[PDB]
Amino acid sequence: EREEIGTVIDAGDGIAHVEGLPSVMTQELLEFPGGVLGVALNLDEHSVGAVILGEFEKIEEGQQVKRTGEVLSVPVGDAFLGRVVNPLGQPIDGQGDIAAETRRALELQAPSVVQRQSVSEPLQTGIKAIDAMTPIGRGQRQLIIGDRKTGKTAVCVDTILNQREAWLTGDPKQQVRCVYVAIGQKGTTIASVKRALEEGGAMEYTTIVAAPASDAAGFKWLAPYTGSAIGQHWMYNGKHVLIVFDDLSKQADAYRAISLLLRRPPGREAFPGDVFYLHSRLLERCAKLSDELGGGSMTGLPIIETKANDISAFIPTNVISITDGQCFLESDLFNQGVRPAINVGVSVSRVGGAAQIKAMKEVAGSLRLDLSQYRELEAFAAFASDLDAASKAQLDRGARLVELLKQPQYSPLAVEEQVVAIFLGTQGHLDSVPVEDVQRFESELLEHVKASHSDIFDGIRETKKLSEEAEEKLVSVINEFKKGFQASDGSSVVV
Amino acid sequence: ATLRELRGRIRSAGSIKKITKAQELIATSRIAKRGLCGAYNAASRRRAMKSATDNADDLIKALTLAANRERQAQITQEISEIVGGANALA
Amino acid sequence: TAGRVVRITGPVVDVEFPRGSVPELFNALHAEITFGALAKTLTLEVAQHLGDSLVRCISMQPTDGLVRGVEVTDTGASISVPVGDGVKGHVFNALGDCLDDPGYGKDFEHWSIHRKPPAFSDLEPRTEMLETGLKVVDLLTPYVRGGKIALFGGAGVGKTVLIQEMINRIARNFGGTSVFAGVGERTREGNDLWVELADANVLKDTALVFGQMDEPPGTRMRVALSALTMAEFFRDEQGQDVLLFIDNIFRFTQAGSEVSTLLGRMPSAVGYQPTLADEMGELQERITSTRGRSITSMQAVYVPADDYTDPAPATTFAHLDATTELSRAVFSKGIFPAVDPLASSSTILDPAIVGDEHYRVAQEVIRILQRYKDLQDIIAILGIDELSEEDKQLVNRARRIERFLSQNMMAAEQFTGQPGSTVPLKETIEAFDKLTKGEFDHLPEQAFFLIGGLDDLAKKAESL
Amino acid sequence: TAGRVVRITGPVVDVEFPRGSVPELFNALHAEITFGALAKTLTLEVAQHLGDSLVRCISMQPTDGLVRGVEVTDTGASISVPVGDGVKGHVFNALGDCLDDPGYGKDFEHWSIHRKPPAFSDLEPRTEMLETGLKVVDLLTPYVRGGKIALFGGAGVGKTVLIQEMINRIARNFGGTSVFAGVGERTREGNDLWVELADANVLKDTALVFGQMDEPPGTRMRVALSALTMAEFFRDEQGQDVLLFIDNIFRFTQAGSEVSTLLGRMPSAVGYQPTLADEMGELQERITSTRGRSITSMQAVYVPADDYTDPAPATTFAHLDATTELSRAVFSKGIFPAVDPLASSSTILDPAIVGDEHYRVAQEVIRILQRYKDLQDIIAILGIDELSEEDKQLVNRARRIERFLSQNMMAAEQFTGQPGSTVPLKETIEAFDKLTKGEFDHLPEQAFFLIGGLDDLAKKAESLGAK
Ligand SMILES: Nc1ncnc2c1ncn2[C@@H]1O[C@H](COP(=O)(O)OP(=O)(O)OP(=O)(O)O)[C@@H](O)[C@H]1O
Ligand SMILES: Nc1ncnc2c1ncn2[C@@H]1O[C@H](COP(=O)(O)OP(=O)(O)O)[C@@H](O)[C@H]1O
Ligand SMILES: Nc1ncnc2c1ncn2[C@@H]1O[C@H](COP(=O)(O)OP(=O)(O)O)[C@@H](O)[C@H]1O
Ligand SMILES: [Mg+2]
Ligand SMILES: [Mg+2]
Repeated sequence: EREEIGTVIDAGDGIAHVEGLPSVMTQELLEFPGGVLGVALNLDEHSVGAVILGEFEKIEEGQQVKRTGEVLSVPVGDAFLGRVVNPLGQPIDGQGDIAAETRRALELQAPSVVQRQSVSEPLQTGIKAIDAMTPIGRGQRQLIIGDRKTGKTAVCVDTILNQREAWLTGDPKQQVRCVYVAIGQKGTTIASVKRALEEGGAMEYTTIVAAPASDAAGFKWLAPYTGSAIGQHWMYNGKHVLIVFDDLSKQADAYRAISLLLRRPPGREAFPGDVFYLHSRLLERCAKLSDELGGGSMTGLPIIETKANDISAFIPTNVISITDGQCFLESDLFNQGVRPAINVGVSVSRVGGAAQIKAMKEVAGSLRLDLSQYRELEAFAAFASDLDAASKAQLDRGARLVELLKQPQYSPLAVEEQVVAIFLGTQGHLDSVPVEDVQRFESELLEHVKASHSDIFDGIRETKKLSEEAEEKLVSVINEFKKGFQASDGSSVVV
Repeated sequence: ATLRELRGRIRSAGSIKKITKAQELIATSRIAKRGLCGAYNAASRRRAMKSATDNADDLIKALTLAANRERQAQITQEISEIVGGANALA
Repeated sequence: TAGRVVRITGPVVDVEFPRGSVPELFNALHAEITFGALAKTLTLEVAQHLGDSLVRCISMQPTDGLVRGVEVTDTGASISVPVGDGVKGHVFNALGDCLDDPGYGKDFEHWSIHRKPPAFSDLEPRTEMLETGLKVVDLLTPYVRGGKIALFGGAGVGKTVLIQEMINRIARNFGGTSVFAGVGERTREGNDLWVELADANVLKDTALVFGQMDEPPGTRMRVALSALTMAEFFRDEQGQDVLLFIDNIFRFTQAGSEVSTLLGRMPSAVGYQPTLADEMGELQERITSTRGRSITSMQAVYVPADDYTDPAPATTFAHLDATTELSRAVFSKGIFPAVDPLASSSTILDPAIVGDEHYRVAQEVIRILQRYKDLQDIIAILGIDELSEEDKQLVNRARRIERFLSQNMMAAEQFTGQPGSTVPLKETIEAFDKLTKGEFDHLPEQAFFLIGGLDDLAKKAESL
Repeated sequence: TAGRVVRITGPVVDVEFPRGSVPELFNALHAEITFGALAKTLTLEVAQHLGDSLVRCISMQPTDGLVRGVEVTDTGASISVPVGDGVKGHVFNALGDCLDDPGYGKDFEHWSIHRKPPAFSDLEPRTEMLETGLKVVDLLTPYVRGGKIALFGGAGVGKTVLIQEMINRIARNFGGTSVFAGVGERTREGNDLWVELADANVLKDTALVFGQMDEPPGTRMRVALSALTMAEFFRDEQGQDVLLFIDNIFRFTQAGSEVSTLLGRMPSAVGYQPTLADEMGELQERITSTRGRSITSMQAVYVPADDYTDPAPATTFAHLDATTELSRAVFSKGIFPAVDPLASSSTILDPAIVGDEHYRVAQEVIRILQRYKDLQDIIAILGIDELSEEDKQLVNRARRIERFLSQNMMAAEQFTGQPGSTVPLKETIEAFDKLTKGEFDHLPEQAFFLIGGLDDLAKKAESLGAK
């Protein structure tokens, strides 16, 4: 069809230099023989430097390269829910075609500073530590940062699973569509994540964009943008989207690899001068749109893996600067049994109380100061008799609250359950409960309330407030259940 | 390994400081009402633990300064190696 | 005479011009991306002359969709921003484009963003104090007119309210105006600030210039200069005092580092650009007092790894005249503004500058508050009973002094209906002298919360 | 249509071919060294197309004696190795030549050593415990049958001894095929393993592929691929359970870093090649079980300078189902295996898979050891007596626990003179449950050092005057 053509003049470790294609665009998709795809990144007078997106071993000097006349773009639509695709939108789950509603360019600009509104709706993760201490709102970017094996993926997966009740409501204003972007992960790790999501019925409303460790560096570089484009399609159609990037460290590594292979100047840690731009361009597309644009939103949960907990490393520093708040996970807390291992002392949500419902805002008001005072007093644990009454009470309350914030994996809690649990903690109803029993106590109480006193949960959920009558009923229920509860040491927990 | 050792020392000094400050406050309380008493054998525990807490604070400060010098120096050396390789390949 | 794109490497664009039409360094060039989805007009800024009629430029927008050989037009000038009273109440990007009203201000006078500081002889040889009317700032950490104030503190400490307060006070007390420079501004937070200033009805008093986080490093590098250019017009041409807010100055330094790396320059210590000090000096030396008018700047400063010896904070603090630290502890006590009186500092709190009486009263306040901080741990763990009687007297006096550092702020009228106060410096000095001497220890503690001078103190004491 | 050597720099050779005869990437080419002392046939692997009909290649053997302008022949294919049941019981090099019986396997089916990993839809997560009989492994880093296991550690902390221990406990009674890949490790160790396997009669079921640390970087880069190709044949063609041992996989990465700048690549952070994660990903993702086809793989991962933040081990961590991390600190205390219980991990250590009791006991052990680590600096400065009573009790318990995690291993008898032991998982769980409750607090801590189960503990205690 009278196509503009060039020729491969050299090729090596996933990069091809192609002479010709004078009218090629920056970032334009290129076709190499055998259905091989590349991306034009370096354009100069002599040739075009192109990142090969796969099957680089097929490339040879002298091969004919065609231009597509199109920058990177991906199909988008409702059909991607429940599917696993690669960064080009192609299914990799072996489940047939995906009917695409339309196509989105990967580099469409973020919503402008006048196309937004303030983040004001909770994005409930179901994790008490996060939903109370560092709440996340719809449109927020909350970084999940920590060393390896600190539970970052677990928190993200729990959030996605927590969206299931919202999905079942059927109301697009409550529904949350989930995108999970796996970058550089082992394929069976992605399979395990998908299995966990399937068990909790989350694949109904979840899409997985996968760029496993065996994928070309171009795919790892592009996967977050693909997930973002899929999510943006929904965001601009009035839907609410939660996108997890697991993890952006791997994407930065892939982009650095590409840049070095393209002989672009390196800076600190050998990253190119636009790695911050890489991540900030990605993460500013997570937004809360104004009502003029449909009021949709996309919430970003980027994951960053630190090494030896050095949050001053280059990429953690960048992503911390970019995001609206940080959940710092720590392996020392994890080994102490504090699971999820969030360091509440350094974790922050700049959206804060605007992202909480009123009931949570109330019951969780004193949590931060109580925990800080507990951390200050922990040195005096063994001298509790020598402590004055106020400090002793603060120590005991802090221990109980720390037990309260503990949560088993794969079990997110509804916001009403979280409110009741934190109410137990912060109203002094755990004071008579032994520390080692708190967890069990809480769970049992929540069971009891759900079995015979559902009206409390119904009131909280429908009104988003804890009424005075509801609070009194809850208190009487707590005291009765306390009569019923058997502490592991045999002591009554009554009064 | 220099920076790792310095960070380990910073953690150790911080823990020592916390324990000594707690002990100084406990000694304050006991005054109103072992061998960590300064030159007593050679109130006194309170003064000795206040001294130890101040010494641990000074140690933490010095170790943190050394750690930041090492952190900056490692960034500079890494960049030097990276840019030297790039230049040699120029 | 138009050039053509020859090389494209991310935001770096090489452009060839005919022999005698090469643009000057820092000239703004215009190119077109015509691909429909990404269609835009690129602004390139000439960074180097490569020889043989080539220039290397930094694109101010992403170059995706740019094609080799497309025409490049020289504007004949550097990046130029609209100036005048019309920029107040409007949001601009680093290039002078209006974001809240595209096309607005295109007909205004336009000033190049690259300007020299005042000539050496035109500088004021003597420091001056910027009386804000806020007790804590005026007494303990006086601000320098034409100086630079570092601002510290995480979210939730009243930082935005403090910024609004300074906008209010510069507008209503000095008859001046404000320019906010969001360097590496989060779009969500830029939108929040725009809406909040409109709600506070201070938007009319302030010009907002946003270089957003998701922009290439060039605009984040130049946005501070753009805001500074608007402030310079206000000071030098309209004869007004200007308050220039920069958030975050470290992001200006880091954008400079990114640009320097993109241009192939070898990094200096700790990876920063070799010209780090020169760039910071060129920015900061333009913020001064000249010919009776001044630009005063409050700058958020990020400290990498909390390492004050790091090259970025080390270079920034060479230019800082005062430091205001906002503490979550103070905020949690309801003391607004939540300025940490012990961590905050000022380089002009000296007898030679603020006078002997001011210095003495301030040092007395600092001493009392420091002793109180020392006694805090004993109070918390063993109880106030353990303290000696003199210690209890000091605790009571210090609690009253720290509550009296609180004030009812102009910007606080929109949350609490009550209006704000402006305490003259002499009144603050005498009030805190009496407080240190112990002439109000009998009055209830709550009498000192959120009031102005001594008349308010008496009124609230009687009302209790 | 043959090429000619144009440039020679160490292990990297530029070869010019006639236009239209440039060999495909990863093709194997042959060149002759005729100098009598060093005479040989170099196998070169095509790394890059430099343009102008020039290819940059990596030599598999030392290039000493190679001359510019000599003929280079394109075999038209990648390096390929023999596959089949015949490779069992024999020792090969990275090129597929049989070392113990030269010329053997020439007529076997041959498979290219470059291969795509399994398709994602064919991948099934593996959650099934592989009991070893080692207390620390079975309690805190339970291994996964058909999963990926790695031993991390600095130089000389016991990775190889533990690899041999796992060959002893797992491979000896294995009902399938074993493949051992010596990747850039000591030739003496390879000879020792060969002899030991022959002695145990495990060799008949084992294919050994060696590329030693004294070989050029190309051989150390490709030996792992050769061994993995043999293993892949056993997984996908013969359809039997496969055991794959690699010692040391880091050498692969290291070899790739040794030729990176000679291949013209700008270095990345910490001197590594920019392609570190990608090459590692190709290789590691080939090392996997697929649905119904099991490969239990065990990899020794060298941690440079004991620095676990180093990019090579940091990038390797993402590829494993279970990681036993060996520590210099533990080693120097005399605790063997020198396992760091706090840093090691396993994806099947959760109540659902291992059961509530095992999970609870493991978590309690970890909590006690973490608290002991936190208290060590205080004990060093202020002494133990300044701890609270509960902390003193915890410290005594933790010292006994950390000692009881050590074990006399079968592979260690050459070093201690003590024969090894095996502890059942149920006994391990019960013993550590008793330890965490303080049931053995009255025995001297020296009673818990380098023993097996509770009967060994009782015997050693009586030897020490306790009971
Ligand atoms: N709340 C929890 N309670 C108990 N165990 C948990 C919890 N969250 C996570 N874990 C366990 O901790 C281990 C690490 O979890 P996870 O894989 O999510 O962490 P990560 O930081 O994402 O790790 P990686 O470095 O592999 O990416 C896993 O065994 C997981 O089961
Ligand atoms: N002086 C004050 N009086 C009343 N409310 C205040 C005052 N200062 C701060 N606040 C409240 O505290 C919150 C945090 O203040 P703000 O400056 O917005 O924090 P940040 O700028 O860090 O987001 C605001 O919502 C505001 O209502
Ligand atoms: N279980 C053990 N018991 C006693 N000594 C051991 C044990 N494991 C290792 N060692 C000693 O430490 C040395 C290092 O072992 P090896 O596995 O070769 O190191 P690497 O971790 O480098 O592979 C051994 O040669 C041996 O002397
Ligand atoms: Mg993870
Ligand atoms: Mg070894």
